Amino acid sequence: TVYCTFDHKLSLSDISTLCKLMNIVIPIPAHHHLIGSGNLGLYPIVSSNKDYVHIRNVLRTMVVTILQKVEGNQLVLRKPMTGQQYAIKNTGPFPWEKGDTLTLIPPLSTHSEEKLLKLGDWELTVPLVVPTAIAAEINIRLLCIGLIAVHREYNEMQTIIDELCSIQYRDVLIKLPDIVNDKQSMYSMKTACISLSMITAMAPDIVRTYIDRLTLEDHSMLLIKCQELLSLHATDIKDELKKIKSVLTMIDQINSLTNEKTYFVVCDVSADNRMATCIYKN
Amino acid sequence: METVYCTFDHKLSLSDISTLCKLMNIVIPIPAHHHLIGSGNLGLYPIVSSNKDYVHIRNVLRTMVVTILQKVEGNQLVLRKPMTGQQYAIKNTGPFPWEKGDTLTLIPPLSTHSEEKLLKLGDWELTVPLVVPTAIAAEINIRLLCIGLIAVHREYNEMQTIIDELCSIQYRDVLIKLPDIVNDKQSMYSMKTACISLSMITAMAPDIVRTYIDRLTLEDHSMLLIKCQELLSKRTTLSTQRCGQLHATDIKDELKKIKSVLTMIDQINSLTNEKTYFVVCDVSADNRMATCIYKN
Amino acid sequence: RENLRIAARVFTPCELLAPELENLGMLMYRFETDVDNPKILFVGLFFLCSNAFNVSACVRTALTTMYTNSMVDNVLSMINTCKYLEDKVSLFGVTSLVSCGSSCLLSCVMQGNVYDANKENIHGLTVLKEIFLEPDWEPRQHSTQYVYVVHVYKEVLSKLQYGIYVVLTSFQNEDLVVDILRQYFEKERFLFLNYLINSNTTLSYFGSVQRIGRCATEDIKSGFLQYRGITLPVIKLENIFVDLSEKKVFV
Amino acid sequence: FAATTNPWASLPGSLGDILYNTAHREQLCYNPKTYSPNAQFFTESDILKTNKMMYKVINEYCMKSNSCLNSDSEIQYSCSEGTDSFVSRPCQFLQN
Amino acid sequence: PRVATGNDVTAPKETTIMVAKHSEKHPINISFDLSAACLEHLENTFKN
Repeated sequence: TVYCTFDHKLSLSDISTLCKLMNIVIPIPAHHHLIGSGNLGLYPIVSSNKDYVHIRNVLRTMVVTILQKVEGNQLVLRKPMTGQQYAIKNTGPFPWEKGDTLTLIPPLSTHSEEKLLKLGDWELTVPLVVPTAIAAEINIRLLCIGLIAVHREYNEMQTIIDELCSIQYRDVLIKLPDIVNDKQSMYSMKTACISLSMITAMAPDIVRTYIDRLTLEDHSMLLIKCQELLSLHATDIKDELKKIKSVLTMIDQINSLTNEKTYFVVCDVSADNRMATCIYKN
Repeated sequence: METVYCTFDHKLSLSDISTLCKLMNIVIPIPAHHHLIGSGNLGLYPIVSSNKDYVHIRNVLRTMVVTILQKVEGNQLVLRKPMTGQQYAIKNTGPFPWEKGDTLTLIPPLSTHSEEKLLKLGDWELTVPLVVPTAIAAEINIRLLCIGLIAVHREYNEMQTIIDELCSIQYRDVLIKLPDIVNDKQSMYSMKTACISLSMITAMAPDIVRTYIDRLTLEDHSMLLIKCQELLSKRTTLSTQRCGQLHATDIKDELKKIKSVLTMIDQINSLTNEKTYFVVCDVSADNRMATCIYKN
Repeated sequence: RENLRIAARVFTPCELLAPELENLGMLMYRFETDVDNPKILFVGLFFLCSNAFNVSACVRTALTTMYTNSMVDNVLSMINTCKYLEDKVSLFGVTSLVSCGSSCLLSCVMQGNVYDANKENIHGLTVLKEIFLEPDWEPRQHSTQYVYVVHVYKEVLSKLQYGIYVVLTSFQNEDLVVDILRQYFEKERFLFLNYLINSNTTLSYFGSVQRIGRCATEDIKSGFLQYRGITLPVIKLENIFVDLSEKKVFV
Repeated sequence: FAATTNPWASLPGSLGDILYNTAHREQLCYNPKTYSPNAQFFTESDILKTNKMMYKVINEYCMKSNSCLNSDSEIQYSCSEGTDSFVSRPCQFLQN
Repeated sequence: PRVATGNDVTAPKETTIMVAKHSEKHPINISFDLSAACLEHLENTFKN
């Protein structure tokens, strides 16, 4: 239990907004029994350069809590234990099909201003909760923006970004503007580049043959699309096992790049789909 | 709440109640949608043999809620779902022996159609995932991928004996034959999305890494540049002879190549890892059941 | 009463546990064996830190003199003739209740704090001082740290040499930990990007990290162990909620 | 009075059956979000499933037809087949 | 119940039927929050 106290008296509109906002994950860095206005939420970091991946890294470092039982200016945050059941109100604009794993993502800046809190040069920046599929999708897009923006053209950076950025998952359009192009993608691409070099050097003889053998036997239309992208074996089988194991491990590494740690596992969903129950903590 | 009650559609025979009493502890995967019928959405019968991909099978088996049988009533199944970090008891189903401290996991059943098919109640049956150690799970994954790769391959006069040497595995003096034979497709699982995606990764890697390493080394990288020169030059010693297009590529082309090669990895996310569903603490006598703890 | 800790009774021949029959709280390793009568055989952390490459020659020969008999010589030969290390030996837990019989009985804790019974003198994990390092942005950041064990290999032109590291970090996230470990380990990593192609031994990575469990920041204290007068500097974690997780490899 | 009134969907391998059958859909990947209403009519496995469900369950209710004052001792239960038929009222019956 | 004919034969059966019926089980849960302070002051009953 972490009690928050803002030291500043809030109005009835503020207590109505927090009553609307009850049962939401808020991350804290402090790990004390007491927190205040300075450490609550994500505003004490989102003034430093506003970089999405920077917020993502420190948000990985943060310690997550659940809002509970606001008694006026005092604000209970439960520290939720491992694998126990907890009720979460959602903020991500999604339809939230049950049983999927959930991660915790930096807030994608919508054009409309937030109505959560703005009080005395301090807002309540709440990070969103998303499914792991669209989380990995966003991380793919981050890595891809760096792969393209290491390459340099004039009036083509905008041509890549405006086509790529607006994505749709479960009838929801989101976008990520103003990428600073830091070297974050360069390191997290550099180990990918290393691993793709290893996939090249360690990939077996069966597999790139397996394309041509599959195509020369039979054909399918998605195989013809893969062909568009494309354009003796005398008992070496333990070597083949080892090479396929190495290629699989490189794919595990590049998957561990774009993967985000699942923070929640959904069991029951309300019909309004504002609150859902989970049984997980990392 | 803590437990789950399933109700069978039909009454149970005497041999069927005897089968459930033989199987009174087992893992059962259930989907997230709580279906109260004891014939629908339990044991994963509705997922294999109705929608089969072997990446879909591995994905859904990863995402399903494991739940262990506890007690059989006169009509209903009592199914307790595990809490993480606590002890439970598992009766042994897999062929491979359990020893103490082993990490356990759930692989899909090697579904030859010669099994005894534990329940068979009017076109509905019960197939359980095999509780198996983790090194075995990696090994069986790689052997199944090897069979699915070399099965499509033609004009090998050694094809029957190399499929035999793939299907023969051995681990702690318990042999099993892998059912991925000469492609009867009883349950071959067909692994076509998996094999095409693996070969797209091993296909798209060298030219995307070539288009990157041909760029921006005016500073001393000297840790990736010459390293990737050696890495590319071992496997492809003769590099870029005919050139295909003679080096006229698009920024959108490299965009699409990067996006596809990063999408296929998160498609083969299912064959990426295996999670330790159980860490067995002690093994009971005669290796028929074992008390374990639950993780993930 | 109440316990809530998870233990396992253990039979191991008494030759291998030479100082670890005296100082309670040590990491233990499972070593499966193709010999069918001892299917599993249990290995001391310091016993494998013998042929770890991090350990300097003085500490290595000192604990080799703590670790010289015929049975240990044969077991070290078996470990060296194993191709890789990390899945022929394996992490197992923390020592409590040495019995020292003929074939000695060991309790070993999987989860929870390290205590036999009656909850007097709750023991702690004992790590050799050479074999750990804390790569982090700020050392001992705010509060309690997660303790991980990392196996790292090295290749000096003949064979593979394994190396045993222990990291202590405030980061819980395994992705953040492997991202700071690649920054620590990049040099020998590029050496293995050279090596793993020309190698034919079945391995696929540079190292792997696995969580032991929680510690407490104010409960880290220095000291030494001594067996037959061999003073050996150790850093003793005091109260440990043992929380094993999966192995996470990195190349 | 005619045998079939269409040889372009009643025949095996006709254009309708190949276009809207799942057994011949395996050679062509597609957007799964496009819900075909005719994908419940031409597919072999699903119409076999509906025919055997309807036949076995009309057999069930014919077992349960007679009163227990005259028939034997047996429980009576709807067996959720009606709930499986609600969505599929032109698809259990295949009637369109 | 039985209806006596009297013409040719009365249907002589006892007609006692056993009817086996199974039992379904179903539990019902509540959460029921409370409060620390509400619990402490109500419990104390100190009229100081």
